[PDB]
Amino acid sequence: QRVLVKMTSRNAKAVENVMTELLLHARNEKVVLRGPVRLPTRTLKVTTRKTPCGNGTNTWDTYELKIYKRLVELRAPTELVKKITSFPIDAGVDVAITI
Amino acid sequence: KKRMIIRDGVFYAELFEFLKRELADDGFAGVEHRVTSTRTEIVIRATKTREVLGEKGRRIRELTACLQQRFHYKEGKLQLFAERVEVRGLSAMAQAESLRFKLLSNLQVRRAAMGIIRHVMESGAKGCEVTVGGKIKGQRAKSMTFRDGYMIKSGTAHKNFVDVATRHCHLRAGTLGVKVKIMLPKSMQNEEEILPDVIT
Amino acid sequence: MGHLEQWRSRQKIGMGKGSRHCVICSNQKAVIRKYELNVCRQCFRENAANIGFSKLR
Amino acid sequence: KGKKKKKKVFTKPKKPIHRHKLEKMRALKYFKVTENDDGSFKVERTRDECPNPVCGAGVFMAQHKDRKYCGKCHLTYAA
Amino acid sequence: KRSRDDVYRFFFTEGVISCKKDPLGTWTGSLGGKTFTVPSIQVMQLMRSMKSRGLIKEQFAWRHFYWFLNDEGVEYLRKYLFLPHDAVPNTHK
RNA sequence: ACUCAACACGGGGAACUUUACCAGAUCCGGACAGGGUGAGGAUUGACAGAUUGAGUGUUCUUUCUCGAUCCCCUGAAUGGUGGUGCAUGGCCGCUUUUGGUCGGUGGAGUGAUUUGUUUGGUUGAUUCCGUCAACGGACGAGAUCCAAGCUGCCCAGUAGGAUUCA
RNA sequence: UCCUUGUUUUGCGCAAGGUGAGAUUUUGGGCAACAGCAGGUCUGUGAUGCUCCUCAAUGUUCUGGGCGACACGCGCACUACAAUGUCAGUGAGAACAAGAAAAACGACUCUUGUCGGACCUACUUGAUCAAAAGAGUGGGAAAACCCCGGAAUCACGUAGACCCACUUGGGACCGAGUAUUGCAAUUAUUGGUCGCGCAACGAGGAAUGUCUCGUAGGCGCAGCUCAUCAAACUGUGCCGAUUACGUCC
Repeated sequence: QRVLVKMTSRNAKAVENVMTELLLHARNEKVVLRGPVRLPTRTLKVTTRKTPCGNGTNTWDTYELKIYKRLVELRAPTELVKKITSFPIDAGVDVAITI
Repeated sequence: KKRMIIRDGVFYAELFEFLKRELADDGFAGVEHRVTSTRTEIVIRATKTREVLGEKGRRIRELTACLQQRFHYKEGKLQLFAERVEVRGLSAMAQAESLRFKLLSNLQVRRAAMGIIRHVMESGAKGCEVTVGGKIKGQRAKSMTFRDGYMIKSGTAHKNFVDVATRHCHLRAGTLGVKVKIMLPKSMQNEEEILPDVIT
Repeated sequence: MGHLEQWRSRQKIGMGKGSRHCVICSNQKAVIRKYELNVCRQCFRENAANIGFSKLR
Repeated sequence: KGKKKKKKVFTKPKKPIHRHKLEKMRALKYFKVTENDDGSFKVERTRDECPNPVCGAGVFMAQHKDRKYCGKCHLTYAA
Repeated sequence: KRSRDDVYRFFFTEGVISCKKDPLGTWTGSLGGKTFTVPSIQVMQLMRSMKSRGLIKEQFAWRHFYWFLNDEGVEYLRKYLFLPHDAVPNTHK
């Protein structure tokens, strides 16, 4: 492995606060940053009939979720990673998968 | 993953539900769920705190416990909070609760309806509506509606200015619908769907 | 041993479209879902999101 | 759907219900005591216990014509 | 069905018990930290009776049950376990 | 469920389950004890044989094994894909994809009413313009939203090229 | 927007051309007022009023057996496959598509509070002799594995067979053998090879369905349901036209 921080979320304008600002700490602030960035957004798509009984003209609804995914890289910091990560914990339903 | 999301989703559903139902007449409105790593912070947003929190904290600690046994948290990985959301008029859910309570206690139709619509439009709401269906007069149901101010009903901009709520009132000789709408003076941040404006 | 061994057995084996039962109610008719391992269509999905789903299109 | 009300083909001996079959003063029928010799009372048993951990306490076996039995661990030492 | 005593000791020092609605047995705290194991139906029966006696306050949501137990509950229990208390919530805070 | 808004529809492609329906057997999931049960109590489970579709203690014979809430009797409670969709909520379909709906102030009439919302042109559109006792608003239309085509900034050790040397 | 200074009233706009990735609701969706129907649903729900039933039950019954949208002269609805020589049919060789799908279930071994396996698929073997099957090893929690996703329609200067016939066109029915799925495949469950084809059917009456451009039509794949089985439904891609752009009969 290397140090790979991934960020996943259910909406945009959530990810951007975490990534695109508040990984500031590793950016130009103290140490090197190699920044790759963002990945295929996936769609989770659940088609569902609209009538609670059997009648009608056979209408439907389609519902959707969006996933959002991000990814950034650091070249062996030796427990500066503690600092860098911990400052943004922010926004409900953003999760942070550090490797 | 695809899965982590759905976990958070189904969680948030069940959570919401159990509070909405079993905690009544406090003007329950919303929650929020979030995590900081290795904690869970769930706030609760209801008009009247002194009922929520209990006399010395019995009620809040109660809820805590309930949750922990279901979703299999340890203590100190779950903590709950209360908040007053003041300006009661500008929540659908709040006024839906209140209106329900009165109809269950054998108040009329039009009297009860009006009383809501007052308190709403005094809070500064752009317009509101209220509906009641079900029994009234006797036989063949009936539906009636009461309207004040103005509101939009199309687009996706009535899904960001108008949040609604629907509840039941269980009575003898019929169930009875009730519903309350309420268009806000504000968005969820800011946005106006039309209305071009010239700033000199 | 006797009657107890012969009562409630063949679907604590778990098989077929029996022993499903939705999370939201307990109804097992009208399809529990296997699609991304959610359950909602038995309390209908028109009634409940709060999962993050919306019709955009 | 639809429904009706009537069940009776019937008119057999139906089952009796199982009901406890009582033994009275069960301990004294097992433990046997004797004429007193040397001022010491000699206690014997007509019931011998089963050798399994579950039955290892005080729990006795049984006695039928053609078999011996243990109601605790459901076992047979056959006669 | 004498897991009674265990169940009642899970009550006292919590004030709350929860169980799924299911006919197949499972432990009704999912962890108690005393690691008891009880069926499902047995549990359900216990709290049912005490409910009718006014000692319980019942809540159902989804496919589950949330059990809170009153001021009244505390009385009944203390007499059955032959023990005084300062009170259930004061110990917890 | 029965014209259009029944008839590859009830997410209904069901071996058992699912399942309502048929033949047969089982279990209390009858809470709450006011009314009855000594140390045995009232009570639970069962090998073997027999009954039986059943090496199913269902039940009996037999004996052993166990909380005394379990057990016995009335009241009551409960559960139900039982009835009623012409008791009812919610949701959906349809009327109706058509451009429609309503009030205020002013004007005209003693008023039932009308003007605004009209003859004309124009537009998918009560969409606009012209004439004009009307003016200014609110819903529907329009707009806001989602996807597709082109493009800027961003980006690569999960995208893919160029050159050199062997 | 621009221009034709055409057309129009200077107006609202309209037609043709130009500019351009795109030219007129740019293209396809979602949303959608007021007033209603005695439309459907009590078989979606701890959504329910009043009634019915309640210990030899209309409850529970994941209990054993049968029945279910399945049982057979016959009418009707929707679907799929054909009557072949415009790829047309069995054989061969060449190129070639994108949305999407998979991960956790108290047992296990790990220490002191947690690893691995129940899901996909590759390679190799089996194969010193059919398919279907079998077995061992490895990767992937998904833009990493599968995957350079070698789809089918299609193409051929492949000297390929076939020849107008109900024929090698179509198969419906029908017998035998075998393996897998599952606790249980008997009323054949699903594959997979032999025989049955000499069973229909040779472009289809009255009448009738919905469509204006990447559309109609042809063709294939995935998701859905889910031990097993899709002629269905939902979604994505490939090959890709004819006619009209009008009227009120």
